[PDB]
Amino acid sequence: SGFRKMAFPSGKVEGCMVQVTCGTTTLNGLWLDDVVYCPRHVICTSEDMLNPNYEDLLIRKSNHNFLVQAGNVQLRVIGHSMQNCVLKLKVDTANPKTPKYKFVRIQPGQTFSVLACYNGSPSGVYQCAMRPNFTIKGSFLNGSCGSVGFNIDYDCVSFCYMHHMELPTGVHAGTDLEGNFYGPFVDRQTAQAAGTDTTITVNVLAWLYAAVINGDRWFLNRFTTTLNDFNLVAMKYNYEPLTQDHVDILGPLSAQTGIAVLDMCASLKELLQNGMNGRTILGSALLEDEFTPFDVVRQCSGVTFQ
Amino acid sequence: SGFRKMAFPSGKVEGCMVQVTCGTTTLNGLWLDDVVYCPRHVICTSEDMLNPNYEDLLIRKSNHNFLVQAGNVQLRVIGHSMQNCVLKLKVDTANPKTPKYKFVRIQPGQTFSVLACYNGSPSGVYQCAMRPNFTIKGSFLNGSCGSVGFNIDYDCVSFCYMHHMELPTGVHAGTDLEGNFYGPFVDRQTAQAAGTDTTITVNVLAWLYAAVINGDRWFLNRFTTTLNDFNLVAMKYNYEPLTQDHVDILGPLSAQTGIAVLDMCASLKELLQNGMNGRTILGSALLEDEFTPFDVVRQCSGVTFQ
Ligand SMILES: *SC[C@@H](NC(=O)CC[C@H](N)C(=O)O)C(=O)NCC(=O)OC(C)C
Ligand SMILES: *SC[C@@H](NC(=O)CC[C@H](N)C(=O)O)C(=O)NCC(=O)OC(C)C
Repeated sequence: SGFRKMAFPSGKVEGCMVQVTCGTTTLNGLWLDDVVYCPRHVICTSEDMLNPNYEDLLIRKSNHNFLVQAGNVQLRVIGHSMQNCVLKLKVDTANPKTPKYKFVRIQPGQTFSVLACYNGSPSGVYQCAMRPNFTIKGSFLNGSCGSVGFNIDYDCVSFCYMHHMELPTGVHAGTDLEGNFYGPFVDRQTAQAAGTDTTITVNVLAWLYAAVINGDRWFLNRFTTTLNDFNLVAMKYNYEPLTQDHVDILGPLSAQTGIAVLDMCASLKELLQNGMNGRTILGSALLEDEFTPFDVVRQCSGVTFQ
Repeated sequence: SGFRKMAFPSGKVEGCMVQVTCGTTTLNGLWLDDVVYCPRHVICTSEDMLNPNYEDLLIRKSNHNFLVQAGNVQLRVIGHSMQNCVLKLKVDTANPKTPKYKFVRIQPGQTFSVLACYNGSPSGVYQCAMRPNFTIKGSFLNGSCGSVGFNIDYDCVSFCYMHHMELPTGVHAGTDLEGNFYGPFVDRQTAQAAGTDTTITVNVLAWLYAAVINGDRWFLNRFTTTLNDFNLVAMKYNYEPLTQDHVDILGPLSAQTGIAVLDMCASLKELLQNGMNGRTILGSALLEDEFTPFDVVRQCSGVTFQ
């Protein structure tokens, strides 16, 4: 019945986006309860970015130097503080649209939706993964900083990403909502470069199970393998090593399809060595790795939110 | 700075989704002002679907036989009528969350976002195109009928698709909001099968311009061609014929990149004949055709909505 890269409905987060201007820098912030979260580099000019001293740059800032606009209303800033690489701007009015929410730091391989924003206004929504090198492959232009990533489980919004930087290679880096960068990146315009972008093996496997459900089965070979032998072939193709926990997590997909996880590993092996010879799997000629096992289950059964 | 399949923020449409039950059939409807739109096959059982007589099946239905639930509130139905293949259920209260909106019938090759719903609740959001054979390649399971497709231009929601059917081949068919199917499909469970799924040439070209902007340029060959000669090669590869209007529409992308449209056509020709030899363009090993020229411009400049 089809399988698609699908983000969470975004309406909940839309009503949390505001515009933050400090000096001549404008970007997005996240208004939850009576606090606005935003990247601390809002206080930097374009000169300041090669070597910012954030503590020093902050000294010359007062509550009234952060202008925060929701649609066309100014919120009054009644306090502000730096936490790691984010600013938390206390405002005098709780967002009436605040959802049930929490802050989560996700693991590499985990997926989430990004609401890309400019000047506090939503532009669009798409699904990302936290790559193993702790970048993400997004779509962000000047002024997108402060856009967030999230997951939704029923009525509860889990915020896991804030956008801060684009590296020379055009991939993207950012923090959790406590202001800690994912990976080794820093909010400085310097020589920092991403490591090997390895493939999230367990997510590829999840997606092959997804394909089987939806009718693409040509790749279902007639072998099985072992974790150790499969990983010797994953290594050379820059695939993340597959663990027993990963096997466990696929157990549900294994049980719905009747195909043992190691059998699927054998099929994947043969795809890595022999190619797809021009074939397609769910309308991709590449092996997709930004679906989690939970994503597959969700989409193939119809889990809802509100 | 990255390029991604990106849907419109969905919050506006979320607040229009309700649950419609008639008899033992439940699906989604769209509540705008004091009217709820939904697929007329809500009134059919699973037996009724091989050969429904909708006019006859409707005779035994009254306003009180349609139960409409918004979250956990019942709307009172004060009138109902069939329009083509949709029912319009007049309710006694205007949706207070109704956006500025209009109904548009889109052309093949045009793109839109789908908010997939189950039991009146949002499940996720993704971007589709109206294919030239008038199917779409979505993600829809039992109970997703009534989910809608839309575009947003600033504050105005243009609804263009309602989901009704999944064909034996696992692609999807549906109507505009006036209840007219796209293409030759009917709301009957019979032998109807999609035609040739040709590729939307102009959108492929748009996406190559997108790639050039974002750094992927290896395919920029050193030829040019003519519309007529390029189309003789598009034909055999089941590509939609390229017209002058299509050339005109790419004019803006041509001007930003400095690459003439016919030069891009020559590059595409060479890709169709020689393949991608394992290379990638914007992280696809296939030529993508569900971005419009307007989509590219939008995303590469940062157009916002609210
Ligand atoms: S987000 C819903 C919930 N948070 C949790 O307890 C997380 C565990 C599950 N995801 C769940 O039970 O939903 C909650 O009540 N959050 C309220 C809230 O706004 O918390 C903020 C930290 C203030
Ligand atoms: S949707 C905004 C507008 N509709 C138009 O006039 C379409 C042309 C442009 N997209 C635009 O000007 O935005 C409008 O005022 N719609 C109001 C509305 O709800 O209309 C329904 C038909 C009732």
